[PDB]
Order: sequence, then structure tokens, then C-alpha cells
Amino acid sequence: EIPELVPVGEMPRNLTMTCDRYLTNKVIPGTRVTIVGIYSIYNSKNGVAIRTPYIKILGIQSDVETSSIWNSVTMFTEEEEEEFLQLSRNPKLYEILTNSIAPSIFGNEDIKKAIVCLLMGGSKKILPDGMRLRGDINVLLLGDPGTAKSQLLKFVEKVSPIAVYTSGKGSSAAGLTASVQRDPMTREFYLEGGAMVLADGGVVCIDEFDKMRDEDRVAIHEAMEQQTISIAKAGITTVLNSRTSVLAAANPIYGRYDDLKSPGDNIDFQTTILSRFDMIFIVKDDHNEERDISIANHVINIHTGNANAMQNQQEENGSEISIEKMKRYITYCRLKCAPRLSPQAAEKLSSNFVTIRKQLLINELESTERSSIPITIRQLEAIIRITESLAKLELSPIAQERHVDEAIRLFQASTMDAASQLSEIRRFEQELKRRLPIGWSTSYQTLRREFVDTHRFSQLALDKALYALEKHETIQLRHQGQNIYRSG
Amino acid sequence: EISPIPQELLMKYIHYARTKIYPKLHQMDMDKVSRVYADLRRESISTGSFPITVRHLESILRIAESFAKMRLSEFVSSYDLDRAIKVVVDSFVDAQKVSVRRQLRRSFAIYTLG
Amino acid sequence: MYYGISQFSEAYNKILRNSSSHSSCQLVIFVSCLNIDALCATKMLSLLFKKQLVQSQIVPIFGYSELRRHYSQLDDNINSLLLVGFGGVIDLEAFLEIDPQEYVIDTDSGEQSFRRDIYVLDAHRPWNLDNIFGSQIIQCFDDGTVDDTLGEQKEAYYKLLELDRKQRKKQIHEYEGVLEEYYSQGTTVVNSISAQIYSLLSAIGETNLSNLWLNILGTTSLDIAYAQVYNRLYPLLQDEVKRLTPSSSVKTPDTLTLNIQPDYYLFLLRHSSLYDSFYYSNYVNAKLSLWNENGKKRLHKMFARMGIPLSTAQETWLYMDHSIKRELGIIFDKNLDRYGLQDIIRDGFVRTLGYRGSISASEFVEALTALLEVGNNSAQKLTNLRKRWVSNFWLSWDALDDRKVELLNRGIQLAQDLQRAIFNTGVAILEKKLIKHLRIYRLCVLQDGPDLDLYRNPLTLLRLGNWLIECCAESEDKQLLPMVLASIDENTDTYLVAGLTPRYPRGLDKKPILNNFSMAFQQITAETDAKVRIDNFESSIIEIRREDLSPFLEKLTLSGLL
Amino acid sequence: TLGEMNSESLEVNYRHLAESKAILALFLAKCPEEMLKIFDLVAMEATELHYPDYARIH
Amino acid sequence: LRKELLKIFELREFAKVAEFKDPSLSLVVPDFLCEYCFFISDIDFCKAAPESIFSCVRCHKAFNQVLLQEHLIQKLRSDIESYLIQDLRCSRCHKVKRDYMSAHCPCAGAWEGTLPRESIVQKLNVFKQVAKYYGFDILLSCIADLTI
Ligand SMILES: Nc1ncnc2c1ncn2[C@@H]1O[C@H](COP(=O)(O)OP(=O)(O)O)[C@@H](O)[C@H]1O
Ligand SMILES: [Zn+2]
Ligand SMILES: [Zn+2]
Repeated sequence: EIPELVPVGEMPRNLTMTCDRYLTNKVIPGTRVTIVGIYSIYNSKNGVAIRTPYIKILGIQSDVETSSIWNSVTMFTEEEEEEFLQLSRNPKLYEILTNSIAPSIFGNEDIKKAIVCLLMGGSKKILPDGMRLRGDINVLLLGDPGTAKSQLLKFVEKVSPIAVYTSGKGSSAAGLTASVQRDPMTREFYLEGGAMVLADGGVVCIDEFDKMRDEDRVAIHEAMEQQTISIAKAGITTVLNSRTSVLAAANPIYGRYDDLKSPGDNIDFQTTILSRFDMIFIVKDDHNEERDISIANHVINIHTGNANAMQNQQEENGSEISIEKMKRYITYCRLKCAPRLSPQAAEKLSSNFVTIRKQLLINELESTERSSIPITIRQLEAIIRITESLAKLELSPIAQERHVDEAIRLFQASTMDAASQLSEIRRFEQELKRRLPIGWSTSYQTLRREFVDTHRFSQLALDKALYALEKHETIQLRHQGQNIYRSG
Repeated sequence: EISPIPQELLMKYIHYARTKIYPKLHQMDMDKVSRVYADLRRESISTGSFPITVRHLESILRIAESFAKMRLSEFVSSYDLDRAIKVVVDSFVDAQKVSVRRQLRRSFAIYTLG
Repeated sequence: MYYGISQFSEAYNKILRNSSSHSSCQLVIFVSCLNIDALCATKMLSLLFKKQLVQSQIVPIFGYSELRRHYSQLDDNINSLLLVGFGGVIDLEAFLEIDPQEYVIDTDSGEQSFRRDIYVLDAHRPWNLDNIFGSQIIQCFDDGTVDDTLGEQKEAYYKLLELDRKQRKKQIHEYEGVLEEYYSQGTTVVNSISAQIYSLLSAIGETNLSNLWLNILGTTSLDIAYAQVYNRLYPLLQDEVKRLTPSSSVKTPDTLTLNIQPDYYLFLLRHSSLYDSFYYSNYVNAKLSLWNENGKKRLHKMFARMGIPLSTAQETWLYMDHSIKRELGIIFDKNLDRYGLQDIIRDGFVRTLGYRGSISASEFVEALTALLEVGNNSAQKLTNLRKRWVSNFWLSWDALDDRKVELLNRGIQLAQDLQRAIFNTGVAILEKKLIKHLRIYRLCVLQDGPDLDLYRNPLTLLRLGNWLIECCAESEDKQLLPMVLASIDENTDTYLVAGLTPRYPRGLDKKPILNNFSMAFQQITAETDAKVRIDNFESSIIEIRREDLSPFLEKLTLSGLL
Repeated sequence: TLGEMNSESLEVNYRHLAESKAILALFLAKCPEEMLKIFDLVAMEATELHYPDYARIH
Repeated sequence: LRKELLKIFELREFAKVAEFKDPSLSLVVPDFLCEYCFFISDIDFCKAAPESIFSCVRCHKAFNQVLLQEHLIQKLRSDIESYLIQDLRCSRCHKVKRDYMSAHCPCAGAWEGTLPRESIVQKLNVFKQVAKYYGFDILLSCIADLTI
């Protein structure tokens, strides 16, 4: 039964039902369906006068479920297809899909863009040598409580056509992946699918990913990356396909993410699971008064009911679309468009990848220890999939460079922003506070020739301590970064 | 002499307020609570302070709704907002260390007393 | 006076003599939008002009300034103008700067002719004496109140105009006192535009089932606040239904039938559940006081007494077990007398065709009213908003066609949602007691509430107003008082103020009460410097600024013309 | 309040049968099945005296 | 006391209109000195009385209006020049633009001006208002040629 309509303090009751002739093989497990049928009674082989009830199905209807068992088949009607083509021809459908995700959540615009990229997904490719590459992206929202990450998980589970919502504490290794159970009558083992089998071709959402057990986290690695679960248990060996896009939410190991604390201490995840994730969105609370007053007004408008009026008016405005239309558009974009890349896009993509790897050199130089947030070749495949999803928004078969720079912007906003989180410093600060006075400026070439060519300090100490004085806001930069000015 | 209302009446009163009366925030102020939340986020900048999130504004809204539910009034008044803000401010002040309880009490005294 | 009923046909002939030309368009029908009666009236007129091939331009107008803008840009080729639902109160020569000297052609012999005819189809019984008597160009389709009531004012105006010491003062001041006694009188309606146009169609001979159904809708739409008009016009509709019905039968896809059958005084009975029909009805909540929890307990108790289970009552009327709905008249007769709901029993008109279901007149006019309402720097916002309700009016015109029943079902769903919003805001008003007693009038000001952007519409605020008048009319402990209903618009930042007349309870069976808000609104607008809008065709609809609201109400309660 | 939400259960306090007509309480304690077989008809007649045509509901 | 006083107007304690804003926008010209007593003062054209603006504060000797008009032209063109030479900062990183022409920062924030977009137009609107009030016809002509 529907979880929204369960009675108080009880369990949802499973009821056995039957289909005949062309009503068979119409529903995937996990969908929400309305069924019309007769409520008949049949005698079962298992007290007094107990005859078990069932429902003989006369009719199946489901807007969330489409095309029965999936055959990549176009069953959308012609005027709805023309309306969907009109939506794909819209010049600002990207902002429409961004505003469609979480209308009652202020901020988190890059998270909403990554969610839309997760819902559209990449393109699955097949090579002649059997090389299968991933066509889905996995996004991990790591951050402080009160950032509405779990509400984003719930809204992703609502919008997506195939989606399941799971826990970290309520999970298990045989629960997320497929389990091996025993049939009672035959006494033979059989595989019953888990949460990543019910989400095949769709979205799995994990809440409190930081807390799920260490033996429980690592049964997911082939199901995230290889898109398959290889099970050899109880005399049954098989490789089931699980094409699941993973959306996980987590807090750091410490209670809140601390900017004073090192990023290695906040994350006790292995580097493998962050290599598998594609958007590692680390979110914080900066306590800005404008942001606090804006979120205060927004949540007040949500609680009073005025946000119902604003979203109902803005739907008729045409800048937002509902759950059903966006769900069917996700299904149509996955079933119609699977784009390739232009040759000029590959130069920009490879150049940005070697640029961010060269930046990872600079990130891992001075700390001398390995970063907990790695950028590997799988992250280049991630940016490829982001570009292909950005092409899949507007049914574009060619992923041009305009989509490429937005993909680069999303990756810099998520993963490069996440990865960027003794006597020399104090001696530089004293020498520079005595060297240039309050209200006067110095060129960077003067500091280079007098503090590096003199070998008073290193160049890395200069580059770090200029930023250190910048964030202290007593000495800032002016005139295109070529002047250092003491604000005083 | 130990309680104004009898317990047998009070339990049924709580059950009837829970299952029948659903208050709603319509004619509320909804600007004083914004300044209260902004000031709570500003004074939650201390290292060992009680954390304030968006959930605490929503907590103020449930405490005001529960205070409106206690009177069996389907609409929330501004007095219920004042009492909810007083409870949340008093909890935040009692959570703070005694070096700054006087400063934190004088900082939010304009919202609770008036 | 210029057109009695027996010569409406003659007036139509004059329209043909100015407009029956294939080469050019010469007839423009100005229709008051946001009125069901004018919508049905213009639908019958458009069918009549389509059957005879008269070129036409139907223009919906909201405001008086919108009327002046549309009349100012009219071409000189147009010689026939029809003003539907308005133009009976103001002086059209003083408003549209009409001077007969530049509009006269071939004055030669005491005969006068003009190059433009402006016909008025107005139901507001305050008639301007210059307009109805001293005007040749402005031609009125009078119901017949001029021949019975307005004779003393006719002779007073005629000896006022004819005669341009004690004798002169003694007669002229007496006639001016009679004329100023007829003026400063409240606004009322005793006849519908659809009835007058159907009388014209009876005089011509173009009556059929569709025009009769449109006349039934136009008469039925006045049953909310003008029940004496519907009770007067009901036997003529009964005679016409029994005249144009066929001889008899089996349900077949082509036979449209239109029966006089029991159609109870309920909100959307045949397109909603019985529980939702009793729960959202104005009369049921008016008597049993459904706004508090005791009224809901009494509604559930009478569902127990009627023998209808709440599982069956909340089921859709079309899917309802007919062991409940076949003998529902007997159950209504046996059970509603103890709860005071005897006046639910009412015979109305129910039309069906084919196998697509039956529709009543009341359900159809609430669907049309909902399609008027929510069917789809500040001056640009007002212009766009007026364009939005003109688009709503044309959507409701599209719903009048037989082949567009999907628009009718959309109107049914919109009526259900709008009645839910009206019920929520009505119990919002009643729970916190925003109704204030000011000893001459009752004041209700909406400062904030659920979905307050629906109340920038006039008819939605009138729906809330009729909800309040029905709810307060059955409470005899407070007497009959006029109501001021103000709703705030934050983006426009204006209080839209509606004046509502009280009424007697429906069970009683006299002289109708008048609308005395327009006189006070005009006098306060003249005396004070309030920046207000008088342009609405219903003169009890004004727009005030927020900052000028309380001085306007203080000058209103100081004035004794309420 | 049985008729209010279409309930079918009528609660009877046994102490009320102890205060008045204690022979009925003794007969209910000794032979409960036949006593309830009379009692449901008695309660149905008492309901129909106040809510006529209640048998269509339950 | 303010809470009790705001009850009679039917306003809440913390309303949008109930809070106070300064009704005078500060227009100051820096270091305008008289030639007589050499008192170097900053003249505020909005918050001062008209008697103390056209004359010296201590010497009480009237300035000619022509150099006041010239100094307002200098202040206006100083504000316009400060708008046109302008660093662009990140919306998130708050980092100055080093590479002079690029789409976005490595933090992927947009470029915004260090001066606000509305600050210059409020300054120019207050200049237009003070020119319309005090009758500086040269400054009115400057706004006329600036708009065209
Ligand atoms: N921007 C926002 N808009 C609306 N509600 C918010 C916002 N941020 C936080 N909230 C509220 O605060 C709560 C945050 O919970 P959440 O952070 O999702 O839990 P977790 O820490 O497990 O992810 C939610 O219930 C949500 O209603
Ligand atoms: Zn001087
Ligand atoms: Zn940046």
C-alpha cells in the first residue's frame, strides 16, 4: 500500500493480485500504480473457514511507469511529442529545469544543476572489444546539517521515473544489491533483487552515506562503476545488470564541516569511493546575513502557504514545470537522445583535465600528504558524462563547446571547490607590515625581486602569505592583481 | 491544589487538540522571527555555541503552532510568536557559557519583552 | 420609454436597416464582460446575427475608461452600437462627449435622423432621465418600468426642459425635488437581459432549444442575490420549455432533452460527491452553521439519519449506488424538515444530450462564473490584468458551445477549487472575527490569508461576499446591514472594496432592498481628494490606496447615505 | 456518537449493569453468548429508535 | 514605548515600514576651501542648510556658484571614472581579476563589479535632484549631455 496512506502504528499489508492476457508484464516492481479490479476470494492450500482474498486485475494505470518492460520504445503521443520538442527548442530550458528542481529550497543552484544532469544522465556506449563505459553520474552531497540535502534526495526520488530512497543505517549488503533467498516449497535458492535492482535504469538515493557500514559500503563499488552485480553464492553465480545513478548524502566525521580543521580529518572515506563519485559537493554554512534573511523569508513563505501561491503562479508563467511533465521529459530524453562529442570539444576537455591535474600538483605540494579528494581519469569520464547530459537536456545530438564550458563550470564548482579546502609566515607578515605602510601600494615585481631573488623566503611562502593577508582583509589586491595595497 | 486542570480532563484535552485542531500561520508577524533567526545565526559564531540552522526557524514555527494548538485556536496569534521566540531565546541563552549570558540576554531582550 | 417590449422587433429591424450589408462591417456589440447575463445575451444575439448574416464585432469591456478608449477609437463607418449589461446609469452624452450637431444627417418637417445608433441593454433599474427621455441617439431596451413607475419623473423632466417669482420657483423647485428624489436612489435589478432578448426573439420568431437554454442560463445566473427576479421569470421559462419540447423514449445519441425536474439548491451535485455538495453549499452552511466543528458533527449526524453512509456519500455522483440517488427525493422529503433544510427542494431545468451525462442550469452557471474568474509601472499591470480577464471571458464564451465540453469540465474543476478557496477564506473570516460592527454597516477587511491573489478578481470577491451575506442572513440576532468587503493587493498595493447588500432568508416570501453604496462612493469621491477608481460597471466596486483606506471608511461611516 | 462516524460498536460499562439490573449482569457473566445475541438486537432497536433506516448503513 | 506607539497606527513591532531609514542621501564634496580664511571643509549639499552651503562656515563670505558647479562636475566625473576603471571580483571566491579576459573564475563564480550597479545611478539621481533644487544650470546641462 501507499506509505502516505498507511494507518497509525501499523505495517503496510502485502496483498496478492493476478493479471491475465495482455495485462501481464506491464509493471516494473517499485512503481506507484492505480488498479481497478474485482475483489474475489480463492482457496489456498495453507484455522476455520479462512479463505484468502485476492484482486483480479481489470485495469492498470500509472503515469510514473512507462512502456511496461523497457524496450527503448516510443509510446508518447504525437501532440505531447510536439510539446516536448517545443520544450527542447526553448532557449532557456536549462533555467526551467533548474527552477523545477526544489522550488521550496533556497540557494543550492549548482546542486540543482547537478541533479538535472543526474536525471538526464549520460550515454551508454558499446565498444567492439567489449569495453563498457558508464552512462550515469553519481553525486555525493557532503556537508553540514540544515542544508536540506535529504529534502533534495526526496525530491529526486519524486521526480525520477525509476527511483528508490534508502538509508545508511537501515541498509545492508544483501539489501542494496541483490539477495539470495530460499523458496519455501521447492527448497531451492533463488536471487531476489534489492534496492539497486529495483532502481535499474534509474536513481538510487542514499541518506546518511557517512554512517553505512564498512562491509556495507564496499558491495556497491561494482554496482556504481561496472553497472553490474556479480554474485556467486549458494551454488548460483550470475552477473546481473544494475544501471543505477547514485545520489548519496553525508555529513563529515566531525559534527559540522570545519574550515579551521583539515579536510583529511573531516573525511574518513577511502579515496576509492570519492573516485567513484562524480560531483563531490561539499557545502558549508557561511552565516551571511543576506543569506540568512533570504532563507528566513523563503521558509516563512513556505510555512504560511504563500509559496504555494508563488509556485502556482510561476507554473502558469511558464518558467517551471511540474513533476509529471519533467518525469516524462526525463524518460523521453533518455529514450531518444544519446549524443557524441565534436572534435573541437575534445581539445577543450583534455586541456581542462590536464589543467586541473596540474592544479592538483599545486594542491598536493605544500601539504606533503595525499589529498582525500582525488581527481583521476574517471573524473574526466565524469565531465564527459556531464557534457553529454547537458546535450541531452535540449535533445541535441552534438555536444558543442557551449555545453562544454558549463560542464567545466559545474566540475569547478563541485570537485575543484571540494579539493581546494612557520617562521616564514610571521617573518613575512612583520617585514611586509613594516615594509609598505598603511595606504600605499607596491607592485608584485618588486616583491618578486626583493623577496624571492633575495631568497628571503620561498616563492610558495610568498604566494601563500599574500592570500593569508588577503583573507585577513588588512592588505588587499588592486589594479588587475598587479598592485598590493594596504587597506589599513 | 497541585494542578489547576484535572489529569483525566488534561489527557483527553491533549488528544483532542492533537487529532482535531490544526493551527496555521496566516496573520502572524513573520518579520520579528526573521530578525530573531538572523541574530541567532550571528551569535552562533562561537566555537562551542549551540548550532542554529534553518531547522531552528522551523522549530520556532512549530513551537508557535503548538502554543496556538494549546488554546484550541485554529489561527496563530502574535502572542504565540512572542512566547515561541521567548522559549527559543531562553534555551539559547541557557545553552551559552556564563561569561556571555549577560551580553546574550541583553542582545535579544528587545524581541522577548518587547 | 423609447422602446417598449412590443416594439423590440421594430428596433431589430432598424438594426438591419443600418447593418444588413455584405460589403462592410457596421455593427459593433459592446458587451460588459465579467457578467454571465451579458455573456448569454451576447451569445443569443450572435446566434441571431449569424442566422441572418449581420457583420459584427463583439468587444468585451471591463471599465468605464476602457469603454471611453474603445468608443474614442471607433471608425465613423459604424452606425449600430449595442451596449450589453451596462450604460443604463451614467449619462452617455456627458461621458462619451456626444453632441448631436456633428452626428445628424438629413434633418429635412419635424424629422431627425442620425448616422450612429447606440442601443442599451442594461438591467440596472436606476435609469438616467436624460438618457431615457431627452436622448434620440441613445436608445433603451426598457423592460416596462417606465410605463408603470417613471411617469411622474417623465412629466417633471418634460416641464423642466420645456420651461427654460413664486410661480416659477414653486413649480420648478418642486419638479427638481421630484427628480432629485428619483435620483440618489439605490441600484436594483428586476429583469434579466436574456429574458428581454428572448422576448425579442419571440417577437421575431427565431426561438429554438439553444436560445431557450441560453435564456435559462441567463435567468438562473441571477438566483444568488436576486431570487425575486428568478421567481418572477420562472413561469415564462416553464411555458417555453413545455412549448418547445418534443412529443416524447429511449436514450439515443442525438436526442437533446431539457426537462423540468427536481434540481436541488446545491453546489455541483451531479459533478461532485453528495458530501462535498452539502459541505460546500451556501444554504446548508447558512442554516446548519458548518463553519465550526459542531456543524460538521450535525452534518455527519444527519447523514446517519438519512441512511446514507459516508463511504457512499463521498463517492462520485455518477458512480454512486442508485439505491441512494433514485429515492433521494423521498429521503429529502422525510429527513430535511427536522434540520430546517426544507428549501433544498426546488424544481429546475436539467439538459442532457447523447450519453455524456446531465447538466443543470445552476451547475452550468457556476462553471461559467468560475471560467470568468480563474479561467486562465502599475498601469501596465492593470492593463495586462484587464486583458487577462478579457481572455477569461472569451474562454467562458468558448465553453458555451456544445462541441467544447472539455472547457465545461475544466470549469467544473475550477469551480470546485475556487469554492474550496472561498470556503477556507470564509471560515478564516468567521473564526478570528474580523467582521466589525459600525452601527450603520458591517466592515470586513482582509489583510492576509490563503491565496489572496484570487481576490483581485471582482466576482471572486462577490462570491465571498454572497457567502458572508448568506451566512449572516440566517442569524436573526444581528439585523440587516450593508457590508463593506475590502481585499488588499500587495503588488498593485490597492484595497479593492465591494459593497454588498443584505437579504432576507430564502424561506420567507416583498419589496427588494436597494444598493446605497454608489451614492456615498460618488459623494466621497467628489468631496474628498481620494485617488479612487469608479470605472467598474457595478458601481459598488471601487479601488482605494492602502494609505487612504481608513479616511475613506471614516467618511463613509460619517455619511448617512448607506 | 455511534452514528457520528458510522461506527458499529456500542460500548457498555459493566458497572452500569451492576448498579441497575444486576440480574442482567449475572446472566451476562454466566451465559455471555446468548446474552450478547439478545443484546445486539436490543442495541439495534435502540439505535433505530433514534436513527431510523440505520440498517442500510450497517 | 515604540511598541505601544505603533499599536495605534495598526502596525506590528518589526514591520517593513516601521523600521527607520535616513531620509537624506549623503552628497559630499571633499575639501572645498574658502580663499578668505582658508578653512578647508567638506560641504554636504543634502544634509546642510542652504545658508551654510553658499558661504563659509566661519568667515560667512559667500562663494560664487560657478566653482560650486565646477566641483560638482568634478565629483560626478570622478564617480563615473571610478565606475569605468574597476576591478571585477568573484561572487564566491572574492578574488581580483588577474587574467584580464576570461569567462569565469576557477571557483566558477560570476564576475561582479566592486562598485554596485545601483550605487552610481543613485549618485547620479541625487545629482539630478540637487541640480533641480539649487538651480545649477551648468549641472543640469551636464545631465542633459550625459543622457544624450
Ligand atoms: N534552503 C532551505 N529551504 C527550505 N528548507 C530548508 C532549507 N535548508 C534547510 N531546510 C530545512 O531544514 C531541514 C534540513 O534537513 P537536512 O539537512 O535535509 O537533513 P540532513 O542533515 O540529514 O541532510 C529540512 O527539514 C528542511 O525542511
Ligand atoms: Zn572662510
Ligand atoms: Zn571564484
